[PDB]
Amino acid sequence: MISYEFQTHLPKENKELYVQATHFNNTILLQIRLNGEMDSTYEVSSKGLYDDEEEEFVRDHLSDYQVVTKLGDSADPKVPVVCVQIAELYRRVILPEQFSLLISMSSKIWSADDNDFGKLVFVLKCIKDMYA
Amino acid sequence: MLVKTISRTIESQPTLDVIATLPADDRSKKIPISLVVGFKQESSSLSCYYYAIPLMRSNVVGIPLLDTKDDRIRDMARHMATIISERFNRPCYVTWSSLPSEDPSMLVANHLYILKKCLDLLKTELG
Repeated sequence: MISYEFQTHLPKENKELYVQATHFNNTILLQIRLNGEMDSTYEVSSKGLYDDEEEEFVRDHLSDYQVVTKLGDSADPKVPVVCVQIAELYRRVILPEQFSLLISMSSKIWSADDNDFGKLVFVLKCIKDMYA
Repeated sequence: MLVKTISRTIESQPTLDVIATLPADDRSKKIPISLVVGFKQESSSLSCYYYAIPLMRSNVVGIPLLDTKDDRIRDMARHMATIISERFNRPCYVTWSSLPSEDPSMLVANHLYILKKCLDLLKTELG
């Protein structure tokens, strides 16, 4: 019933970037399309759950995920990085303004790398600007 | 803009709630259809996420991306994605959204109705 969306162009012929998200009780379904295209899907889920307070800081900020490739390349080093960052954005920021996230996206958005941190930050900003 | 999403209720048998992401400009090609479909009340679960695409260029190949153990839900999502992909000759992602209150026997009883109404909507919305 509730759709979230955001349409822009990748920085700075500018390709259209389209983000959309539907939120459910078990999961969020996120689309990230490049010129309308979308060719991969990943499931991102959280891995379970004198002296010092740093060891609880560590455990309270250890945030590991399982990234499962449902469609597309299952051995892209840049994917689990993007997926976890998107997942963490949802957990720490977007909700609010349990964890499962299904991400369908264009692999064409992403020493093989191109401009990867800037492009990662921009996509994260787009998702946040959606109110994901 | 090359894609757009629309929110639709289909009325006048259960009322259906739809979010569809669609090519803004359409013949039969590269931009996938995504459909979220469920019953409407008046929170929901993503019960199944199904993908289909034409194999050649009819053969359409499909697979559950998020599977369900419930055949009644799986059948619907499979048929929806596969028939949409055939109908429009493009890839299709389908989500079946389950109301907290859903009795999936309703999907069985209204199976053909649900498919045709979604095809009808998509025809119009793709022109």
